[PDB]
Amino acid sequence: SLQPPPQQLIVQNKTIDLPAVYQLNGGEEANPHAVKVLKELLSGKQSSKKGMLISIGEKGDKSVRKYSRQIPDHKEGYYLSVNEKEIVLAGNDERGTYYALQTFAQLLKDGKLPEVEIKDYPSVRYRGVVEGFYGTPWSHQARLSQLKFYGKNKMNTYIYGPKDDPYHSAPNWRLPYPDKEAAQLQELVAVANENEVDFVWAIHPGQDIKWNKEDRDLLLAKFEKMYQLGVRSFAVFFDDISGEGTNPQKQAELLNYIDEKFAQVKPDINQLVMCPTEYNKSWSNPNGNYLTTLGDKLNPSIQIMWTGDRVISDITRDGISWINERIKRPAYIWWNFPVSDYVRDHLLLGPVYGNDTTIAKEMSGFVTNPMEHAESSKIAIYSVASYAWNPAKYDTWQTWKDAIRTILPSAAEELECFAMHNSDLGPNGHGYRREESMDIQPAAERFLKAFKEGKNYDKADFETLQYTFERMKESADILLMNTENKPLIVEITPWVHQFKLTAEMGEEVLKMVEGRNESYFLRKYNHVKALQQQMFYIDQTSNQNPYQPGVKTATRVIKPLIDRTFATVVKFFNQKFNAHLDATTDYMPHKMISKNLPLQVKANRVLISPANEVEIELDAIYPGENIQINLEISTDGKEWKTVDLLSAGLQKAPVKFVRFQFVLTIEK
Ligand SMILES: CCCCNC1=N[C@@H]2[C@@H](O)[C@H](O)[C@@H](CO)O[C@@H]2S1
Repeated sequence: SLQPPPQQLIVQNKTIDLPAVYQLNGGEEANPHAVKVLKELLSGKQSSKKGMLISIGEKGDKSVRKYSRQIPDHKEGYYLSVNEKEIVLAGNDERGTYYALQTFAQLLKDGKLPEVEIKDYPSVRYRGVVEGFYGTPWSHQARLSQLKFYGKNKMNTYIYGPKDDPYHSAPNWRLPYPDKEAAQLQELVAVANENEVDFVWAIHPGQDIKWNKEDRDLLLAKFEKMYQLGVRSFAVFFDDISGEGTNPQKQAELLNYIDEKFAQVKPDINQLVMCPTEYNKSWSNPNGNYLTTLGDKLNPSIQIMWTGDRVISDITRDGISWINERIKRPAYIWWNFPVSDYVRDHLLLGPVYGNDTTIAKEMSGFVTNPMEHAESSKIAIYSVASYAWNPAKYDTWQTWKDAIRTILPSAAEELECFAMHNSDLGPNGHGYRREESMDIQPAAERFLKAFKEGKNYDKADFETLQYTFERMKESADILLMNTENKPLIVEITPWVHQFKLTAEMGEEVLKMVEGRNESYFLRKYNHVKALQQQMFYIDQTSNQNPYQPGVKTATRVIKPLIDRTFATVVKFFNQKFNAHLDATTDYMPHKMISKNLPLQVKANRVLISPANEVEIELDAIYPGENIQINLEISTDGKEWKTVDLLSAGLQKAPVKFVRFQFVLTIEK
């Protein structure tokens, strides 16, 4: 499965052996990065004057003058041919030759090659990744791995813009990088060049920029330093800011000044990109004129980025038509998937879909904003690379499977199982959701409806659920020990542990359904409760970021199935035996009475779940920080003390009981 799929392909039912003796034509004049890849593939074979001909070079070179009319006349295009007599690897330009060898490398299976003719080129000019998220920036080693991945998948753009890099954003965008960071960026630029990737260094000055000479000069001086480090593409971001920095005329004047005094003055600057303040249709104000001002004033060679109809959205024909008409040029898409920085307790490992496949001519570029988990993001990155190169032939599911098999060939089926059930975002303020667990959701829905109603569930549905949990356990345990992509496994391990616990819980709940005698049922009930406690422990000790701490997995279909099945069968047990087993589905060490709203623990906070439509007792005495609501305290539940106020400080007073958003913060 060639990825990305080439524009034009003709295969014959004949196989050629990678010649033991070959004659290289054009190795001295072709793209060195391409030649280097080719010599690596021919490492065990000898190069004599006889033997199979191998012609590599760019259009205009002597080596490929024969095939000049076969080479597509598109940037980054190439012509590739293999037959029993000769191999041709001919780019329309140097990057095309490199892309011919990236395809050539996929065709080489077991030392054999298919007899094939290929004419290929990208439908979208700029394709790649923007490290543009909030959270821990990708490590240096992660970024190096990313750049080699991009070259392999014909992504030619990497836009560096981590929101939390202090030399990228306010206020220290004015300061040059220290020497250590600068040397790293220098290495990144070189590795990008060797993999045929434009390294675009972005700056995010909007929150405190002054529209004066001083800050203009500092931004240009910063761009000059980055240029001395090797950077040849630049971006200015005005996203997620307030104040004077949002002025579209001033933004356009600044970008045009950079364009005329820097971008066009250097000999060798490629991309110049900006992000507007109103960067999706819903944030555009029809009472004003922001987008048409940038469209008219900004020099036309400058790119303008866009996320679609909403902050998080997929690109439609009507949507891109809407923006293009206003910015007077094809939008450069910033696609906010798989970025998870607003649902940080979820991994987003599902397929890439939703974007119209017929609108390649309507966009200048297409980049994905990924997760702070770099390796995990390669599933979506690989798929975007395929979509962007050949959208007409974009195959969502086959590309997702191909990505997984490329990233983790030693355990591809196990990663597919995990990713299949780790793709929805859960409820969130952007309203963006993805499908998850589609394969088993019909059997889960049938089983639960029947069980709740007292009707016989279908045996096949019960067995599908049993199979699912068994496979999840297998997949979790195999993934934990996989050593082929250790950085990937480091990233996902907390979710893999939670995933296994979910599967164990689901198995034990199904045995309660199979429930044969009272003592067996009780053992399973006690086991389930302990597993709930273990999932709480992981949720409280892993991924403790300040915004969405913890680890959630299989949230769309499976955890609701298990929670609801457990609650139902415990109700049935209590009815049958006149018992009073607790049917709560998530462990909570603290207690609340009055509401069935569950309490939640997040970091050092104890909170009542908000709802759409009271006494808290903690498991110990803690020093109190504050209580926030949108009021009495005690340590023994007998002697109380009132607190005035919504908000109220506790001043480290001992707290075990509270009585009256509803959140208590305590010291730890
Ligand atoms: C139009 C291109 C700029 C879009 N910029 C965005 N900035 C924020 C990003 O840093 C976040 O990662 C993204 C997802 O939360 O939301 C918005 S989208």
